[PDB]
Amino acid sequence: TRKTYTLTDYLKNTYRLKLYSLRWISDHEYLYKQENNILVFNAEYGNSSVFLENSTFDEFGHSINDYSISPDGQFILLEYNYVKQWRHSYTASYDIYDLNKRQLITEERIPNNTQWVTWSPVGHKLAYVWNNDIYVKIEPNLPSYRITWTGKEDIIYNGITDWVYEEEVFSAYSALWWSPNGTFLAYAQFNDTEVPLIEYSFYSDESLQYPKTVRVPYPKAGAVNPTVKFFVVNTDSLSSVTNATSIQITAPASMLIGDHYLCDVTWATQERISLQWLRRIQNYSVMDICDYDESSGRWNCLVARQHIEMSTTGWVGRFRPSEPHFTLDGNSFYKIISNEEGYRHICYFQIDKKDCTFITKGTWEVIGIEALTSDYLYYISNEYKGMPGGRNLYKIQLSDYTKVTCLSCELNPERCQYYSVSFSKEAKYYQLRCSGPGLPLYTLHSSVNDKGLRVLEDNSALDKMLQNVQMPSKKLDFIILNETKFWYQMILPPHFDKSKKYPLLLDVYAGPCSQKADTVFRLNWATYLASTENIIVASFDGRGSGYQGDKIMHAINRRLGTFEVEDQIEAARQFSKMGFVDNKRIAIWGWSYGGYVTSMVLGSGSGVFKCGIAVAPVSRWEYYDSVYTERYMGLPTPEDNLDHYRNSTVMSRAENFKQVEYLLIHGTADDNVHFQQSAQISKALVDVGVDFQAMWYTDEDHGIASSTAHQHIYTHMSHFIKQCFSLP
Amino acid sequence: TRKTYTLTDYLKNTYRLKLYSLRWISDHEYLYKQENNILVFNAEYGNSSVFLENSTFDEFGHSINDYSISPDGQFILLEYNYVKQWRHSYTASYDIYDLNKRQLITEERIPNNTQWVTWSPVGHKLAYVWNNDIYVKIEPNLPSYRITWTGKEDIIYNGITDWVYEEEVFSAYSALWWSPNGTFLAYAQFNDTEVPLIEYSFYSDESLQYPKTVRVPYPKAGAVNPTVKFFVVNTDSLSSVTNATSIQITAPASMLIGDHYLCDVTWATQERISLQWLRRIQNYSVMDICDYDESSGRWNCLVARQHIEMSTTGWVGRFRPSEPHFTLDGNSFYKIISNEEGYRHICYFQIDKKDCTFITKGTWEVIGIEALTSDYLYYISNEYKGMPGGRNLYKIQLSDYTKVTCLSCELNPERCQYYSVSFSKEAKYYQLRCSGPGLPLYTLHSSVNDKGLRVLEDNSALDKMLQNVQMPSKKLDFIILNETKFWYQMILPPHFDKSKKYPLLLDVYAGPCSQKADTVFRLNWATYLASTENIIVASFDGRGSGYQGDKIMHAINRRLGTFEVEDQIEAARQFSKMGFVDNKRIAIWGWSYGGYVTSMVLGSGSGVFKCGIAVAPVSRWEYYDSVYTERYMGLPTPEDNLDHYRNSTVMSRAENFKQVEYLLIHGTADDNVHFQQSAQISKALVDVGVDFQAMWYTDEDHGIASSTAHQHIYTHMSHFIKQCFSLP
Ligand SMILES: *[C@@H]1O[C@H](CO)[C@@H](O[C@@H]2O[C@H](CO)[C@@H](O)[C@H](O)[C@H]2NC(C)=O)[C@H](O)[C@H]1NC(C)=O
Ligand SMILES: *[C@@H]1O[C@H](CO)[C@@H](O[C@@H]2O[C@H](CO)[C@@H](O)[C@H](O)[C@H]2NC(C)=O)[C@H](O)[C@H]1NC(C)=O
Ligand SMILES: *[C@@H]1O[C@H](CO)[C@@H](O[C@@H]2O[C@H](CO)[C@@H](O)[C@H](O)[C@H]2NC(C)=O)[C@H](O)[C@H]1NC(C)=O
Ligand SMILES: *[C@@H]1O[C@H](CO)[C@@H](O[C@@H]2O[C@H](CO)[C@@H](O)[C@H](O)[C@H]2NC(C)=O)[C@H](O)[C@H]1NC(C)=O
Ligand SMILES: *[C@@H]1O[C@H](CO)[C@@H](O[C@@H]2O[C@H](CO)[C@@H](O)[C@H](O)[C@H]2NC(C)=O)[C@H](O)[C@H]1NC(C)=O
Ligand SMILES: *[C@@H]1O[C@H](CO)[C@@H](O[C@@H]2O[C@H](CO)[C@@H](O)[C@H](O)[C@H]2NC(C)=O)[C@H](O)[C@H]1NC(C)=O
Ligand SMILES: *[C@@H]1O[C@H](CO)[C@@H](O[C@@H]2O[C@H](CO)[C@@H](O)[C@H](O)[C@H]2NC(C)=O)[C@H](O)[C@H]1NC(C)=O
Ligand SMILES: *[C@@H]1O[C@H](CO)[C@@H](O[C@H]2O[C@H](CO)[C@@H](O)[C@H](O)[C@H]2NC(C)=O)[C@H](O)[C@H]1NC(C)=O
Ligand SMILES: *[C@@H]1O[C@H](CO)[C@@H](O[C@H]2O[C@H](CO)[C@@H](O)[C@H](O)[C@H]2NC(C)=O)[C@H](O)[C@H]1NC(C)=O
Ligand SMILES: N[C@H]1Cn2c(nc3cnccc32)C[C@@H]1c1cc(F)c(F)cc1F
Ligand SMILES: N[C@H]1Cn2c(nc3cnccc32)C[C@@H]1c1cc(F)c(F)cc1F
Ligand SMILES: *[C@@H]1O[C@H](CO)[C@@H](O)[C@H](O)[C@H]1NC(C)=O
Ligand SMILES: *[C@@H]1O[C@H](CO)[C@@H](O)[C@H](O)[C@H]1NC(C)=O
Ligand SMILES: *[C@@H]1O[C@H](CO)[C@@H](O)[C@H](O)[C@H]1NC(C)=O
Ligand SMILES: *[C@H]1O[C@H](CO)[C@@H](O)[C@H](O)[C@H]1NC(C)=O
Ligand code: NA
Repeated sequence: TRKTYTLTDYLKNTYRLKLYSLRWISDHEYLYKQENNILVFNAEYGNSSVFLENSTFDEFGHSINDYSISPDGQFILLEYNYVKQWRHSYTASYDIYDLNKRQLITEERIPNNTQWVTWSPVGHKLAYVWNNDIYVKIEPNLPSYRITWTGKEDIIYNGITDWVYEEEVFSAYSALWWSPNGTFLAYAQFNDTEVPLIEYSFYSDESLQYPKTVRVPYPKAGAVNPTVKFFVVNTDSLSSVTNATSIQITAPASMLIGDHYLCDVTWATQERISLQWLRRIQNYSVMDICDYDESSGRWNCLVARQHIEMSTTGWVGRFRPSEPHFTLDGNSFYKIISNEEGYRHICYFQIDKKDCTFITKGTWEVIGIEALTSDYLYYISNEYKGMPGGRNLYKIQLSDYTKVTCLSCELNPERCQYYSVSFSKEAKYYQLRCSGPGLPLYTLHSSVNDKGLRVLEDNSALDKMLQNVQMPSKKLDFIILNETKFWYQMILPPHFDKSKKYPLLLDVYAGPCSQKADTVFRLNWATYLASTENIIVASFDGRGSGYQGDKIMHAINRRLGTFEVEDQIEAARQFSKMGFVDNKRIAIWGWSYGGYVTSMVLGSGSGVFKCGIAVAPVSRWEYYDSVYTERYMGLPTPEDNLDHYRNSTVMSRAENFKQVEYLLIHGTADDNVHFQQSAQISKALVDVGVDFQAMWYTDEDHGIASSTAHQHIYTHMSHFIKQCFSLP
Repeated sequence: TRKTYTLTDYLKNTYRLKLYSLRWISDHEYLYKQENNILVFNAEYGNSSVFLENSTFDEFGHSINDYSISPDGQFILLEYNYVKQWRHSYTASYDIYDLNKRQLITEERIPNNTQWVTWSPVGHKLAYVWNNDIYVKIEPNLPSYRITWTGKEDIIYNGITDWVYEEEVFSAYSALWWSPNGTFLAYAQFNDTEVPLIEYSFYSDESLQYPKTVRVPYPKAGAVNPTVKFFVVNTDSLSSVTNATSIQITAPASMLIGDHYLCDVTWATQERISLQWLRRIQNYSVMDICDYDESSGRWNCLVARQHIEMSTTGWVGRFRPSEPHFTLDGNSFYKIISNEEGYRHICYFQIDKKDCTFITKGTWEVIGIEALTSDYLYYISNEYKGMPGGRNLYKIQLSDYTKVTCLSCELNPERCQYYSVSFSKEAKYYQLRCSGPGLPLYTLHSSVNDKGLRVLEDNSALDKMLQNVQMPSKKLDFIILNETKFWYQMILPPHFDKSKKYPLLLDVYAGPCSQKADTVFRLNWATYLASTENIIVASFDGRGSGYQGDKIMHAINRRLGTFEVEDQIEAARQFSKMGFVDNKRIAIWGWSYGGYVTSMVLGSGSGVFKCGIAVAPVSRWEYYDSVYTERYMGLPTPEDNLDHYRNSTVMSRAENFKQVEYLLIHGTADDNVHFQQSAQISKALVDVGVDFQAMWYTDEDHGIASSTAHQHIYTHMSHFIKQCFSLP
């Protein structure tokens, strides 16, 4: 009798997915790490050489966290002393190694505690941020040029984002953008002077006698937001003038009338940059397209080139307005936008014409534009088989939009329904990454004839291992509610018997534009629960969920904590109707937005769920950050949406928790969903005399991701679910 | 069949103990609040009159928290807008009502947010502290004289204590001391300039968008302490034109050489004050006796009148050097000190002689000196029947120390073995308060022939109610360890059957000088556990416990977390061998110091305990306050006691928790034992992969005493214990 997939299997990673992470360094070569060597591969033929021997930095004296080769291949940037900050931010030390001289550079070193560093896109210039100011090095061994003097910790951020811009706008710490050949350096400056601070304790190692108070500028909903300015400096002038001028590009008048955000920066040509701005009320966005004026040294944005993007039903974009993809001449661009039927499709714009032309259409959506050549646009969508949870690569002929080829659909239709892609520098080659429903499969292809060159990684090692394991299966299907298809997945125990009644765990996220029903292969907690504990683990994408049109996505506009919550309850009712679910043993759990929905469900009075677990939940929208929250909720003012902000809190449902078993879990150093949010849930439950289970994680953040804390939380939750389901 | 004492009975106070809280106002009369009316009683005859009608303040407009009648009976101070601070500190608003003219004083009112107020001991002067400064009013309707001008929040404290002096030295917020007839006002001034601050979050009501950070000057072990100065002001020579002159009395040279504390202030006569100072290494204390010089207006403390009190085996005093009790002329005094056998007895001192004479002796201790006349000294001791956990009132004939009379031992030997006492102004009368083993009993007596005048309150109402309840019993007894007796108590289930096996919960405190085995009648959580759940609740007084001599008490000197922890394990081991204890079901619990011991016991690897609960535990001594911790531990420096500080932590025992069920509980707003302490425990257990149960209480402090949190904690703990013991 084959073993099952156990909790220790999951926690110890005994069954490991192999990846194939390559780095394109040109149109036909990529870098690959094998046995701590860096190998260079020829894409066409598959032959390789040692780029950098594993032993090169044995006497470096530091463990190297990561590396970055300069575009011209002359230098390598070595990252060490890595210290994580938020989701994307960190600080580190850096050395530069001269590849031709086979020597480490010892003069004019990048300082310690550097916040961000990037090569220019061509050559070997560097820009870096240190103590919140921008510096540029033209040559790796030569003195830096200081670009800004206003940097001030927690106050003025030059070339890097503050907390909210990092998390909600740019999904990145970096706020600088080199022009295509590296002449210009564009950057944003954030001013957080009047932004309130979140403060929480950090306990550190037990040696620390007094806890530290962490203080972060963080605008909660309706609070004072950071302000932003945008600048461009000519780096080619740096060695000729004592103090090169950063030229400001100001937001349009339609943005300056009130609070606003900078939400996109994309260079079009060597002398043309596009910027998108978003009103604090996030249903109106403006793109400016700005040209360098050689005679004046200024940047001018013609109103004839300004593009408006607005929504009447919701916010703009999935999580932000989409990025433009410019044709080589910079005179036109492609952008994903919601069409008249509410489906996101590719629109083609001339820079000085306001009406665009849709080049794709249908009741499905484009997920991303991946590459653009003179003859073809390459994009990912969920068109194939009308499955919103599948992903395939397509190629559209620019001279003939009727000519659309699916590049991945039929490669291995049984094994592979969810692709992402990695193109070489001028799209001569592409790596396809299949992530399910079978084992991930990595392959290489030539763009010239769309032929498969070779399999890079097929996970045959893991396949072999898993043959000895009673693995669960996955069902992906839909139910019809109010004449609309809503998709669900079930992780089903091995030897699933439809004539039996199984306990069911509803695994919930359900945030706006979320997707929890898909074709991705996962080895996770659900695998164990199904394989070992014979629990069905289900997920459902109801109103508010993504990739299915605006009618579904915008259904929760200004009304978080309503339809997406009800639809999870209704999903559980529907799963009972299916006949293989023990109605006495239905649980629900979720993390983050999923913790909020879980708590709302457990507090609803539905009687459907026996028990549930919320991990790091939102409990009240006024506690969460402005950019994310206001996107869906508008402002917490009597004139806008305060009534709904107050009506959608977990705390107001406290009395209903008498009907359920609840486990509430939060990390004490969560900078994102503050521990405050669960502190207020627990206090409300205490106040109405409701017993529940609790667990804090000392010094853990929103990920609760440290090795020991990760193992501890899943161990704790497993005991809780098993007790609830009367499982020995 | 009759009901049991249930968890709801404990939580809703179904069975209430009656008290008789009186306030002596003279040698012959006392005040007693009855039906919200203040009555005055004649002690000799027990007749009364209405002193102040309940309805006098019907239109007052505020809920009155408390009252204080001036010593001359002419005024009543009305306390309202009460806002708690720490254990003893609070602020309030005050009004004064003139009892003769039947009117509120509206002129020159005491300000809002007053920190401390006190009548002079004679007449009706007032001293109050507001915004950290001292003010005096000679008449309730006249303007105040500002005494000090240096008061500064969290920095300079005039006439009030800082956090550590409040909690650890004076057990009071007040640092003001009127002379016996009100001529002089003595006060201390604390300076916390370089004391580090503990910082923690306070979440407040749900409406508060950003948590507040509370910051309290709090010296952890080894940290910079507050400094202190002492002053005396003449309140009879205050002027409206000139600022008051305060006369400083400086500490002796033997204190000024390093860190020290002011630990006692006791007026001897109208012109003589005593102070005791304590070294930061709390085994050396010095009393100065200081006399007013009418010609210089200075206070001189003759060196011939200095009294040194030191310890070679531990610290000085039970929790601080004891208070002196001066004779009428103030030329001599009585003080409890540890004799050559290490038992605390009354010593008689002449103000200018070095040697004192012990007037009591034996293998038992004096608990307190209660009254002094020219003929008798009245004291409480545990001499009777050699029971260290019993308390009785004695008088000793000052002309013949062989003549000692027990005044309470034989009044009701079965019901009453634990007394406290309240004497009238010149000891003409005394109220005895019996608190166990039977129901509390309040009686009034006259000193001249020790007549038992009358019964004030016999709790006969409660007795009648309890007849219909299956109440537990209490066994008080001893075990021998190493030729020494150590006392324990057991709360035994109703109808206790010594041929049955009961589960046993060990209820622990075990701090230095603690006593958990006594003759006191209590209605508490243990009553419920025994009465309803049939659990034996045991407590044991081992090494380090009080009231049994320094051999026992000082056994843990410089070594907290050693013998007192081992002795609890040994007691349980012994209990576990008794015929009526189920050795498979032994649990341990404690709060505060008891939570530390519980945690150290559970991390000991003993195997004796199935489960335990730690509430607000200390986890590492370097996290607790200086005055308490260093008293027992010295300084956490390599040259002193750092090594023992480092190996007496809960965290180092984390691995040993693998074979026990542990519930760890802590209030997030604990200003005393910081949440930090439990935060470091949880992290240690996570780090070794030990599962446990946790509960935080949002915004609760060391008491976890709000009505809702108190009910919630005891409900949660009851579930945990019942689960542990397999109880339905
Ligand atoms: C992969 O092999 C190719 C072709 O064999 C290498 O490219 C050149 O090969 C020819 C002879 O076949 C010679 O001119 C040189 O030896 C090679 N020049 C280069 C580019 O170094 C190529 O080197 C191989 N690629 C890798 C990354 O190992
Ligand atoms: C960041 O924004 C703040 C405003 O919040 C600017 O601070 C003000 O500067 C002016 C001078 O121009 C002063 O008169 C005000 O007193 C300041 N106000 C506040 C609230 O501090 C600040 O100059 C901005 N910094 C940068 C570099 O843009
Ligand atoms: C380089 O030029 C910038 C921009 O003119 C200078 O920044 C100004 O510095 C002065 C005085 O130090 C301030 O009053 C201005 O508010 C600053 N403006 C900006 C945009 O930051 C900078 O000081 C110059 N650096 C050098 C070396 O001269
Ligand atoms: C990168 O692009 C920039 C901007 O177009 C080039 O700089 C210009 O070069 C032209 C010559 O063709 C001159 O007319 C201008 O004076 C330059 N403009 C600026 C703003 O400096 C630059 O030469 C390009 N770099 C490379 C390596 O090709
Ligand atoms: C204590 O506080 C109250 C309220 O602030 C004071 O009451 C006065 O009367 C009303 C509200 O009851 C306010 O408008 C006034 O500002 C208050 N003060 C004045 C000027 O009379 C009260 O005075 C305060 N008590 C003292 C002694 O300061
Ligand atoms: C309380 O005691 C003080 C101090 O002994 C008394 O003040 C003294 O009174 C006598 C007059 O009888 C004067 O000769 C002294 O000069 C006073 N001394 C000081 C220090 O002021 C005071 O009279 C007593 N008051 C009461 C209420 O009995
Ligand atoms: C008060 O206690 C201290 C600490 O126990 C005693 O001072 C010395 O402490 C150091 C280590 O901290 C040791 O090296 C010495 O052995 C201690 N002194 C002795 C006993 O010689 C100090 O002696 C105590 N004071 C009194 C009055 O007994
Ligand atoms: C208790 O009883 C005595 C009488 O036995 C009360 O009477 C004394 O005081 C009264 C007013 O203060 C006078 O009216 C009496 O004349 C006086 N009697 C004597 C001679 O002592 C006394 O007040 C009573 N006490 C109380 C508090 O009511
Ligand atoms: C309270 O104590 C502080 C010392 O902690 C006193 O300040 C002194 O120490 C300062 C450094 O903090 C020195 O700069 C000064 O010499 C000294 N005094 C001054 C001017 O601050 C402080 O005076 C004390 N306050 C009172 C009222 O006694
Ligand atoms: N802060 C948000 C940022 N975010 C999220 N999805 C994204 C997709 N793309 C960009 C930013 C994105 C959820 C994420 C997020 C949402 C929450 F509601 C929450 F409680 C905690 C979170 F981390
Ligand atoms: N801070 C201490 C003050 N204290 C204690 N007993 C006393 C007796 N007399 C004066 C102060 C006294 C225990 C008390 C105390 C001791 C502790 F170890 C603890 F963790 C928490 C506490 F509150
Ligand atoms: C980084 O820090 C270390 C330790 O302080 C130091 O030796 C080294 O010189 C630093 N590097 C730079 C570039 O300053
Ligand atoms: C943006 O949203 C607000 C609130 O729903 C609305 O009043 C306004 O008309 C919207 N603007 C656009 C461009 O639709
Ligand atoms: C009293 O002292 C304070 C503080 O030093 C001062 O401001 C005030 O003017 C003084 N008053 C008189 C009457 O001297
Ligand atoms: C260098 O990498 C590893 C040591 O980290 C070693 O196993 C490997 O054999 C080396 N590379 C080569 C030349 O294969
Ligand atoms: Na009597």
